[PDB]
Amino acid sequence: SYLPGYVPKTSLSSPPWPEVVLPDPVEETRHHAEVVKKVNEMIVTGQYGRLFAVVHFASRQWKVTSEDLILIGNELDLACGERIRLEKVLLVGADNFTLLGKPLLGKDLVRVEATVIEKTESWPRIIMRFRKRKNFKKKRIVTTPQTVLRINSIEIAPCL
Amino acid sequence: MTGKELFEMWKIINPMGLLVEELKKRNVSAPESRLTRQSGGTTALPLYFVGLYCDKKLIAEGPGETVLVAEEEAARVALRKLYGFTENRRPWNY
Amino acid sequence: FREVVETTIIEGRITATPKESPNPPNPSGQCPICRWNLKHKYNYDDVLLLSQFIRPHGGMLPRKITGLCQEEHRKIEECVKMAHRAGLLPNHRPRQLNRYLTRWAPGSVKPIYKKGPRWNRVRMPVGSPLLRDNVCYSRTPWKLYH
Amino acid sequence: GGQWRLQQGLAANPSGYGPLTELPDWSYADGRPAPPMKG
Amino acid sequence: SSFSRAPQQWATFARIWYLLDGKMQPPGKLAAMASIRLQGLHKPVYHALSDCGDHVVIMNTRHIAFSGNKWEQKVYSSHTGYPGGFRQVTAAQLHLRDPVAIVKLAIYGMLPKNLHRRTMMERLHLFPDEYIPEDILKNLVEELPQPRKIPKRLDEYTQEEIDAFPRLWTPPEDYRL
Amino acid sequence: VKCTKARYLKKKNMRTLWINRITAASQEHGLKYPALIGNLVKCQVELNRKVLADLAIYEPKTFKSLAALASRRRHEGFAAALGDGKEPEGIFSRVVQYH
Amino acid sequence: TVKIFNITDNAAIKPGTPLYAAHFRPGQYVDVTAKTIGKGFQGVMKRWGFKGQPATHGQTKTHRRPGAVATGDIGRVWPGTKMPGKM
Amino acid sequence: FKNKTVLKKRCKDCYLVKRRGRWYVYCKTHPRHKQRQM
Amino acid sequence: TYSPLPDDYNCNVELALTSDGRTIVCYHPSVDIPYEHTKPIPRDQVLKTRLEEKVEHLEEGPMIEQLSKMFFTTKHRWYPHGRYHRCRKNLNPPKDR
Ligand SMILES: [Mg+2]
Ligand SMILES: [Mg+2]
Ligand SMILES: [Mg+2]
Ligand SMILES: [Zn+2]
Ligand SMILES: [Zn+2]
Repeated sequence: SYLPGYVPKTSLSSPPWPEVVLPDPVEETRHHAEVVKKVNEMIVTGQYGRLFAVVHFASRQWKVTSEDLILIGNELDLACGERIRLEKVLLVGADNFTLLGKPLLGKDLVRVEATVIEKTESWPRIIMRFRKRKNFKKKRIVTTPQTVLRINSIEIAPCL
Repeated sequence: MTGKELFEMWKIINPMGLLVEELKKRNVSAPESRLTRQSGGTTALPLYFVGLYCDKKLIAEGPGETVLVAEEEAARVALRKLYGFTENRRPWNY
Repeated sequence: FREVVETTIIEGRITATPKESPNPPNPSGQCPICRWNLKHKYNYDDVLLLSQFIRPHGGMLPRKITGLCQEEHRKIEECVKMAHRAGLLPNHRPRQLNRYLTRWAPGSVKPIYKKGPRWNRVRMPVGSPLLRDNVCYSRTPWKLYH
Repeated sequence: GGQWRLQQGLAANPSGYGPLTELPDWSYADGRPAPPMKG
Repeated sequence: SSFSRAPQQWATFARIWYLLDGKMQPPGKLAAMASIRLQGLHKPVYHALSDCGDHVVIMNTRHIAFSGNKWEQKVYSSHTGYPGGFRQVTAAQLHLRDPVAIVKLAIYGMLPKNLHRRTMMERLHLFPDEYIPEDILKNLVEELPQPRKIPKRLDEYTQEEIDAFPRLWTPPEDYRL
Repeated sequence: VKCTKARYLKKKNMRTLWINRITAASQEHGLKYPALIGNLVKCQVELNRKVLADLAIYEPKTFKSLAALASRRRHEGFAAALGDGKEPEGIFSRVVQYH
Repeated sequence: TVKIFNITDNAAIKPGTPLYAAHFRPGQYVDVTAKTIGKGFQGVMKRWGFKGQPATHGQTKTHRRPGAVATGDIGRVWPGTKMPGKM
Repeated sequence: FKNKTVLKKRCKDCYLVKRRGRWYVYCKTHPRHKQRQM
Repeated sequence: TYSPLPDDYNCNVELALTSDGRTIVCYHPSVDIPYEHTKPIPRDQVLKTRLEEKVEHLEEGPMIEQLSKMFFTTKHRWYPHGRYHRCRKNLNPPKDR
């Protein structure tokens, strides 16, 4: 007995993509609990090394690790050699695991520590305007302030 | 010593010999070299990924343009792994 | 069916005939396609369905005997012509260039020696405006003219 | 995904009134809050 | 990955020999995937100045298929530049003369119009039949999947799917057929 | 003058290169660039194209997990569209609200 | 001189063998290929047989010259245009 | 044949056939009725 | 029985959400290549075995054609460059990592 709505196997009867069944929320939830527990005990025991982070800073996102240098394009109201905490960490990861925030990770979970190690200027940038047959020609030279930060440490804590 | 590699700081000669000596002294069977991956081969720019196995279990893998330099690179990667100085190791705490 | 031999005596007999599959999913339909819920879900590839709807020597069967409506009959006609040209019916033959979706007869089209401007481009037709209305399963429609 | 963000009410540009734009970028390593940003 | 610097660079910028089949495939879809692999646009380390192309080996170019009536309508125009060099040959005639010219011309058209284009063309390899030289066959990695699905002529359907497909219409028992 | 206008051209060409490399890695994982970008936005992951291309080149396992997350979000969206009723929202399609 | 002759497989002869004029026969037809008599750089009137220009009736220094070599609309000369050169 | 944009059957014996992609009026009894679609 | 991606080429990705739903946890351990999927490594009586040290000198034409065939390039890469470019080339370039 063919059910009402049975269409025979033709080339356009079924959609071309394979049918996907998603696992049900109950055993998926306990499976998420097991995976979170496993990653958390990996964090507790310390089976990781050379963490990296994706950090939102000064309208940018930087993929940093420990012992890094980044060149922020503005002054930062900070003396040289000054340790600060990068806080807006979108991602932290290692070999064998990776933590993703939505969109920002918790401040109890990950801490990025950097240090202002240079306050300098950029090389002189040239701004020239020219329009032909209109006698239009202007020249300006700008020099943006810059700040070199050294990313010292990326720490994660068991909070999952 | 922050940004350098083990066989750039400490120069060695026979990584396969050091590796087999280390495995004999930590009672692991001798590493078998095998051609895990291969591209080219009759061309002038081949790629060989040679893996070192122990008791049918992979311990290392290394790339090269020749099977011989690939297996010596696999020996160096194995030495780095069982010497703890790997690229993804935990950085120094200052 | 019915068969005629010549031996001079000519004689016709009734041979075994097929029947419906017992329970169509939409018994209220009029054409067999409408009854079996295939209104826009067939292409030139469906040589099982086309072999159901053709003659043993490659020709077709008429509407008054197939039971098809006019739109379905024309779509089956065009699908059968394209399947014949693509070579998907090697046993329904009469009495090397590889093709598919061949609209016109391959011996009757002339080469496009002078394509026009890109606003009056002479396009190469692919597929069938009769088969325009099939289910897309895609977020861009069919491209009938290449 | 500006339309999706508008549907969820989270502006359309991810640089608009979210925590990712209004929370401070940094703070001192001891825990002192930074001075407020100019933007 | 703890590789040394020179083997790491060699592994990252190594060159791969992909295999692609003709045999009822459209020349333009073959050309699209071949041109992506020839420019190296499939690599995440792609840059136009990084020389990151790969080798593409296409076989069965004699058995390509054109959709529609392109075998008779598609015209390839060339000019031997003497007065009267304008030649126009259809796709059928060009295929019958040179069994690799159609796929070669499609790939040449879809490559970027640079000085790198002919280098990509040297790395492209075309063979009209099943026969490939042994050096290429010992270089090959990854036969890539074919763009079309080979729409399965009537006679190689097995009896299981033939009687699984329902009969649509009842024949009158008196019709000649 | 060429330097001054090349500032704008440099920004545009960098974004074009990032889209190229993200498309390359996504098609290496069987996914497409619009699917990856849109479904990451739906997952509230706000990595831009620069760091996504960096993760494509240097962290292939992290990029594989991101592609898996985008594919999972796309399948959740398809399931919600097919269901059309009040079936539960799906694990990864839940939206974190801020006030 | 060494010259290459295309033959089928049944007409192969051993290398190092002598060949004479009796290889042909009377009442036959042959093809003879050779380098022609070279005449050096020559003008259009001998190389291609252009008609040239009349002697008298006012003509200044043009009696043996090609006239137009192309038209005005093309800004070039077509390949294969008959110009003086080696015969 | 004569070339026409519109084809007309001038007899009862004329017949329309579509050959080599174009329409034709053929007449076996009055051959002057032969018409070819432009 | 469901996997968003195949789990046999790079790593075994397991996705998870925390109990608050605020963060996503990815667990991706690497996959290894199997032993059965690898391949084994490929393997004058009276005078001295002298060195067969012949180097034929090719002309520019045949040598460039040989190099082009060897490296699958064209001829223009192997044709030389003049003194202007040769002195313009920076011979102590900046180098990062
Ligand atoms: Mg005269
Ligand atoms: Mg005068
Ligand atoms: Mg005179
Ligand atoms: Zn109907
Ligand atoms: Zn008539």
